[PDB]
Amino acid sequence: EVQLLESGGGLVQPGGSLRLSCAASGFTFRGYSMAWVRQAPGKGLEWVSTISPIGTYTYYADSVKGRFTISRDNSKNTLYLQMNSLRAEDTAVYYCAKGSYSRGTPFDYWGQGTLVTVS
Amino acid sequence: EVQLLESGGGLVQPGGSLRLSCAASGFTFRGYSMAWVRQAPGKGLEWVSTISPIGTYTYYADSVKGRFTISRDNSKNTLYLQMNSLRAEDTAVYYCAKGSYSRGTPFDYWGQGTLVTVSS
Amino acid sequence: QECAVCGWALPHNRMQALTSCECTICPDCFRQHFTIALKEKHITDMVCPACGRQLLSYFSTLDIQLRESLEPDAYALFHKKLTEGVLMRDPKFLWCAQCSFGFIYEREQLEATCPQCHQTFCVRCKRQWEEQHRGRSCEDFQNWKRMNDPEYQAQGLAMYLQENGIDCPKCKFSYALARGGCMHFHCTQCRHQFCSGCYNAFYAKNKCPEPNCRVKKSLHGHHPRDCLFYLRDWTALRLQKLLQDNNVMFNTEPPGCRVIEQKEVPLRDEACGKETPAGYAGLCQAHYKEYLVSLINAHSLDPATLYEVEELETATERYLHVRPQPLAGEDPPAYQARLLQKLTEEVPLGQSIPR
Ligand SMILES: */C(=C\C(=O)c1c(F)cc(-c2cn[nH]c2)cc1F)c1cc(-c2cnn(C)c2)ccc1C(=O)O
Ligand SMILES: [Cl-]
Ligand SMILES: [Cl-]
Ligand SMILES: [Zn+2]
Ligand SMILES: [Zn+2]
Ligand SMILES: [Zn+2]
Ligand SMILES: [Zn+2]
Ligand SMILES: [Zn+2]
Ligand SMILES: [Zn+2]
Ligand SMILES: [Zn+2]
Ligand SMILES: [Zn+2]
Repeated sequence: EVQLLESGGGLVQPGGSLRLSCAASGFTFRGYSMAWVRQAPGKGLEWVSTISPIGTYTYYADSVKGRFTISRDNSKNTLYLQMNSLRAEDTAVYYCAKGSYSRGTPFDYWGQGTLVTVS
Repeated sequence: EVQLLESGGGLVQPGGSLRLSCAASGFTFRGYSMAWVRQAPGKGLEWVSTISPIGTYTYYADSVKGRFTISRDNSKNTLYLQMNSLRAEDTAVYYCAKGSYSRGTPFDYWGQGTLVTVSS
Repeated sequence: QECAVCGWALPHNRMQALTSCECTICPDCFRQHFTIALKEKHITDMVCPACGRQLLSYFSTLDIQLRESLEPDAYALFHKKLTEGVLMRDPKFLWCAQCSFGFIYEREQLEATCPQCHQTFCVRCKRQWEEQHRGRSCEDFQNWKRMNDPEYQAQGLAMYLQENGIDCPKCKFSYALARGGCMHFHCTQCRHQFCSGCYNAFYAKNKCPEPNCRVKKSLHGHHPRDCLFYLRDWTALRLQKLLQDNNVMFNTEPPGCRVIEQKEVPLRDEACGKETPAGYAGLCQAHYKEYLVSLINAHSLDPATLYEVEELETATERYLHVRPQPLAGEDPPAYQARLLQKLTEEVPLGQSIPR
């Protein structure tokens, strides 16, 4: 079955760097768009960025457009998210999502998530 | 603040039926879509179904089409999930979720979830 | 560069460029005008506050900017009046599969352009639009894409063996794996032990209910004569002879073994990597025989049609529990014909074998 395993989250002082991973399996990874979403404490889910199937197009939210960088490796079936200059409002649980071709949703699968805190 | 409470989970024999509920509050129920998602053992979240604000359109994941039926009663701010012909692969924690129109977020909040297991 | 209703001098990126008329409106005046149009006025009064502006897809484009510069309660009434006064139903909300942007789409065409990424996709299968899909069903289109994906055909028959899943007979969980060389399968979800070729149970010690079984104290199963458990011991040539005699085609050339197995880790995916001899369609020896047996099982070919007398006697003692004995006056053909006749009439093929 489909499985998304996030890793790389933890504690990091403001202005530091952090790189997240999301190992995917159970589907044709090279055929779907992938994305990252986050949920700050006591707030609603927020979209971060989305990458096209083979990686020609990347889309970012306005708050992370130049600070974050999304990338993927179809030969390794893993999605990456490079986070630079982390600010206090970046503390959230980070999920990797799998794009869907089914009517009614842009994503059909989310991972378990990794917690990220900034001091 | 948004609040969601699931109910109706339990242990089901293979092939049986079950109906889940969700009581919502803290927001205008009529103005948002509602969706069900589930967490299989060892997995994250799998989208199950989605219903339009007044129930005009109902969407389903391919693995539940014809077996699951989503419905809502805006008069009581309640979301329902009718589950028929339950198989072992349907064992998961089913979460109530409040929909959203924002980019990349088909839902912004989801509840505590109720456990549903199918015996072997 | 100034707001067309209040005159406030702001840069172009500090205002909202209204798509239908390109009259720049500051955020506050854009907000305050459209709520009172929703609060006290009607839906027809959602006209632009600056300029003057029956194709009412303008609501689909206005819904985007209204979602940004409006309160949630005011944005809820806009949806309420849109359905209670214009549509008589909820608006059709489409999510772009390539950029995850949601937008209202109420047009005639099957192709829909995303207002964000500007890529066109089919409204049914949500895949990117191509000239090939025009005039064809979505089922015909996505199969044309699979029939043109170089990485898909490069896997060869490995995709065919994985498409034939291993369904557990009691929990019905589907495993997209090949059977391989060993028939024993242990289901993670229900702890059931069964044969992956005939779906019969592997009975533990002293749990086999079959009569006249002489290995009741050992882990074993009972397989029909056309299960892979037995046909794996046939040579590839004899398996091909059963196919050729029924005009069933089979691959010998590719159209390490790339058949995906599962690697035990603290399960990872790992290729078979076994030697791929010539004439085995670039597969392993065990995986090529699995490929031939699946063709044999799909057409319900009877391997007893190639049995000789010794094989027919072994089959008679096994499935009928009677040691055959030749009758007076019979020659080897007649003795063989009688045993083959009784076997095919009393013992059917695999009743649970996937075909
Ligand atoms: C399969 C594993 C195994 O050791 C094995 C083979 F890979 C192949 C044969 C065989 C090929 N042609 N004739 C015989 C025999 C064989 F034993 C396997 C494993 C098990 C089993 C028992 N307990 N566990 C935990 C696994 C039972 C049967 C078979 C099998 O016959 O395929
Ligand atoms: Cl797939
Ligand atoms: Cl959709
Ligand atoms: Zn103004
Ligand atoms: Zn105007
Ligand atoms: Zn788009
Ligand atoms: Zn289509
Ligand atoms: Zn099972
Ligand atoms: Zn068998
Ligand atoms: Zn036995
Ligand atoms: Zn192989």
